[PDB]
This record gives sequence, structure tokens and C-alpha cells, in this order.
Amino acid sequence: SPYSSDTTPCCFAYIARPLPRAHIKEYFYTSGKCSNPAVVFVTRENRQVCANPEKKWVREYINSLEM
Amino acid sequence: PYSSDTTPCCFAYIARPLPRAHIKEYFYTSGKCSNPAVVFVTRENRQVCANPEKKWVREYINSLEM
Repeated sequence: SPYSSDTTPCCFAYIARPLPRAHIKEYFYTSGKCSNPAVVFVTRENRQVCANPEKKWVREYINSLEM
Repeated sequence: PYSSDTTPCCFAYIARPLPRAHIKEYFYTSGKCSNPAVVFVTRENRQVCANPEKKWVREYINSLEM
């Protein structure tokens, strides 16, 4: 949302084991307003999965989503 | 609702009360969020944050979902 007073998604736990890469189609980082600096993997059924950018598998997943 | 799925949080409350007729539903943001909040879901599907302690917010929720 463009509205300051509207909700924004935040993460409070990171997924431990990597979700199948083929089931992920997009990603974005949660707002800097959130307490945790997470990445969100958007799945095939549009689930918003939180992950830790510092973890190697997460870093590679993000890179593999480059154009 | 896995612990690792995102959940909506509020960081600012709408100051001016939005048109009550524009509201179709409401819910409370997770206690995991830093701020307590009532979210009014509008007919445009916006998720508007409001302060639960405000009089209008209280009277709004007391008269919705009926």
C-alpha cells in the first residue's frame, strides 16, 4: 500500500528448511518499519513465506530470482 | 498460519474517521506486532489501521459485523 496508515506485512519467524524453489515465483523485502529484516518468498498459491536473507540458501534463492 | 508466514502490522493510525459505510469488516492485528490495532477492511479492500482506544473506533466496531 501507498498509505502510511494501512497495514504492511511483517515477519516474526523465519522458515528453517528451504521450500521447493519451483514453488516460488516472486520475492520482496518487508518494510523497514518491521522489527525483523526479512525477505518474503511468494509461492505458487500466493503464500507469503518469511526467510532470513543471511542464510545461504535464502541468498541463493533471491539471486536465482534475478531477471 | 505457519509461524513463518507474514502477518499484517500497523505503524500509523488513520487520524480522520473513514466513512463507516465504506467498511465491510474489521480485525485485530497480531499481538506479535509492535502496535495494537484495529484494521478496517474497506470496500476497496484497503486495510486501514485505527487506534483501538479512540472513541470513534470503539463505536465503529461496536456497530459493525451485524
